[PDB]
Amino acid sequence: RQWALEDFEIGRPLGKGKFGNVYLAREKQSKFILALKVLFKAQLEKAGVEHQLRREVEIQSHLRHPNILRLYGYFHDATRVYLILEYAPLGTVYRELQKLSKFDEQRTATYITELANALSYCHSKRVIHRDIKPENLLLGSAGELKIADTLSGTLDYLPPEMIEGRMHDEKVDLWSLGVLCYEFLVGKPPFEANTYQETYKRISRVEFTFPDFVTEGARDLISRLLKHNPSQRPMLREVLEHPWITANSS
Ligand SMILES: COCCOc1ccc(Nc2ncc(Cl)c(NC3CC3)n2)cc1
Repeated sequence: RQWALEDFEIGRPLGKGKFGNVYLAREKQSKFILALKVLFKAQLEKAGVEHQLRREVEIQSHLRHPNILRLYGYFHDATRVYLILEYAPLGTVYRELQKLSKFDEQRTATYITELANALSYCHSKRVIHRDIKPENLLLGSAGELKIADTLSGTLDYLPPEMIEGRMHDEKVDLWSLGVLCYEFLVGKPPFEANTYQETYKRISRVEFTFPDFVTEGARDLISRLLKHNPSQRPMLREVLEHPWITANSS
């Protein structure tokens, strides 16, 4: 079964995004509340992402999980493309991260625990994320996490394998998991530069430092999650189980 724009009431705008926007919405028959993404053809077919759209849509469509934002369906109108998403009633993780300095140890750890379950499961559907970052980590009405998937974007997030030219198997997500578990605890991603240029130089060689206020326990996890050669990085089992993790993961 498919859908149409008239089926929904286009309420208030949630985020003034990239390819268009995302709005609050409700299906009339069902009275079901959700988020709706209006993005134009004339937008994606004008950087080239025309195919790579309908691509990851289905990649997502068959997928279901509690720390993964569901897609409920999709469709197109006169001009544009529409994405019928889960609604995450507590906004972006970013929204929270800015409004606070950083996250307290307990909170960070639970956000990582959840991101494991969701990737550990996601690694068994033969799907990898590249750029999972907190512009798109959302919170459910119970306050817990929900992933919502030379010039490109900031790359504080992509591993050295994604920019040296090397191969990128399924242990990408461990890099990202470290980078984030850092950001959550420190305030900035650990490869912040004001030029793309150092950022590149600083990732390839793994160049970062920890403020005083970081437990040796965190530095321990982060350190062994941020390794140049993907080989030496743990399976996501070792992670969920890691000492510092399960000490304060609510
Ligand atoms: C003081 O600021 C008020 C907070 O405003 C909110 C913004 C966003 C949500 N949740 C939300 N749910 C689902 C999606 Cl798909 C989505 N998309 C995000 C925009 C990319 N955002 C809730 C509240």
